[PDB]
Amino acid sequence: SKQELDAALKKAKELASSAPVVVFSKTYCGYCNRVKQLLTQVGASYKVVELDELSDGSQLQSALAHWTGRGTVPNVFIGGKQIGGCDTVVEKHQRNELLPLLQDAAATAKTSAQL
Amino acid sequence: DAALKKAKELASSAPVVVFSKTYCGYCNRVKQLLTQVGASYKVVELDELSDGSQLQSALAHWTGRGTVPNVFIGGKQIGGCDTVVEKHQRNELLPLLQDAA
Amino acid sequence: SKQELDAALKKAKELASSAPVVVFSKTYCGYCNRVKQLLTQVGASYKVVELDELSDGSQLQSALAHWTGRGTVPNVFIGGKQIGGCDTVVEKHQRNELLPLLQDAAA
Amino acid sequence: KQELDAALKKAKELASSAPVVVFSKTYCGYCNRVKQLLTQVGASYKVVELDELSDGSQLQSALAHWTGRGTVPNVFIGGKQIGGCDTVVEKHQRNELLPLLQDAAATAKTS
Ligand SMILES: N[C@@H](CCC(=O)N[C@@H](CS)C(=O)NCC(=O)O)C(=O)O
Ligand SMILES: N[C@@H](CCC(=O)N[C@@H](CS)C(=O)NCC(=O)O)C(=O)O
Ligand SMILES: N[C@@H](CCC(=O)N[C@@H](CS)C(=O)NCC(=O)O)C(=O)O
Ligand SMILES: N[C@@H](CCC(=O)N[C@@H](CS)C(=O)NCC(=O)O)C(=O)O
Ligand code: FES
Repeated sequence: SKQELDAALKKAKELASSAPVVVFSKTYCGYCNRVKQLLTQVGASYKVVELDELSDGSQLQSALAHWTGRGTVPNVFIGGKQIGGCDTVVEKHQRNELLPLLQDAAATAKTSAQL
Repeated sequence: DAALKKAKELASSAPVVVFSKTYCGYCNRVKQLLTQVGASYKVVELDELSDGSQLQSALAHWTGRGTVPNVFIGGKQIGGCDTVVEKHQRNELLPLLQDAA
Repeated sequence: SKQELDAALKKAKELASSAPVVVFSKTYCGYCNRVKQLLTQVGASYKVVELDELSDGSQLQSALAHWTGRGTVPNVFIGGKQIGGCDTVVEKHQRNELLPLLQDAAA
Repeated sequence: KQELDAALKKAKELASSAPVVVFSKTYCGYCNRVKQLLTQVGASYKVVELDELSDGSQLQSALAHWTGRGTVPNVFIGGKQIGGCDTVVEKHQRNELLPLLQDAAATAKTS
């Protein structure tokens, strides 16, 4: 469990930074679909990690719980930074804060320093 | 951190501690099971607390479980509804409870 | 097996009218919980049917889809009349239309 | 009662308006998956994005009354009901999908 708890945490962290936007999700969840709706509405591209379609989904989820303090889906990352869940994303949209998050993350990622 | 301290204190404040939400069917199931078998337990309903989401987040950080119920016996992490139900079917729950009492 | 579907429709109709407020639900669903929480906070009493806990749950949902136009959960009935899902109840309540319905399923 | 009868009629018309019709929502992962699969196997398909239509909700509700399916995608081949993303994917795994598409391709319009 030890070298394998480190493994799952390692894998979750990689996934979380693996795309400009990353949504940890379950295929059956409407809260997850609402986040997807809000991202699509703002014209963002994003990666979805459906945890229930992964054999290590369970372990990835508890790694996310330990790391982020959010053990529920959706668990949203923008530019590798923890955003929050569905309530969070709805709030960012409602206050017009979702677009700047996306654009600021993209600006940071564009043509980064080699050193 | 404040929430992490409160959560740990809470989890140890009785022989059995169930972190819960009033609307949760899985919490109801554990609660029903625990009282069937005659156990006394403390319940902390997170949805009735101002700091409830911080407390839940502390529990995720500490236990790796981000959902309710989150069940403790003798200050030790047991798990959720499924964990408790399935232990009890395979006779592992009454020992633990008796030991903690 | 249109008769597993007639049986499910029958069982569904009986369920829906078995209490003044009925919530077809799944135990794990946050949208279902949002409705349960709201009904409790307004002081209503409800019965819940957790479809994920029944062996004929999927058949009841098709029945509900065929019958009501809604195959998703939550599916909320007041006084035996289909009201809608989480969004509907929350919007109705925000327009003070939820309370009158709840009162009549008592009065 | 007049409104319910019309939306059912429109649903049924759209369902048969192309050799393959996918009732969809733009953000839905199952819809994305079903569209990628149909593309993969060379299907000619028309997508109806319910969230892009003001009567999307009534259309979805018509689809549920009629098909008993309350979710997107809702897929039709040759005017006939197939089901959702899981159903189409299972057809494909059974190699039943290409033959259904070839059947529907016998004539340009659905008979
Ligand atoms: N407040 C959270 C609620 C998220 C939530 O309740 N997620 C549920 C599903 S609807 C969940 O993850 N349950 C455990 C699981 O499905 O793994 C948010 O806004 O994202
Ligand atoms: N498999 C879990 C299911 C628990 C679960 O899904 N709980 C829901 C409440 S119904 C939850 O905590 N959802 C996220 C939330 O309410 O914050 C267990 O056996 O305990
Ligand atoms: N707009 C609906 C959302 C309902 C929804 O998306 N429900 C999901 C679960 S969180 C569902 O029933 N999915 C299909 C299924 O479980 O069979 C509402 O407001 O109630
Ligand atoms: N098992 C179904 C699942 C489809 C599904 O869950 N769709 C979600 C959208 S991603 C849905 O329709 N939710 C209710 C709604 O959008 O009204 C299939 O394979 O097609
Ligand atoms: S499941 Fe229904 S909301 Fe997550």
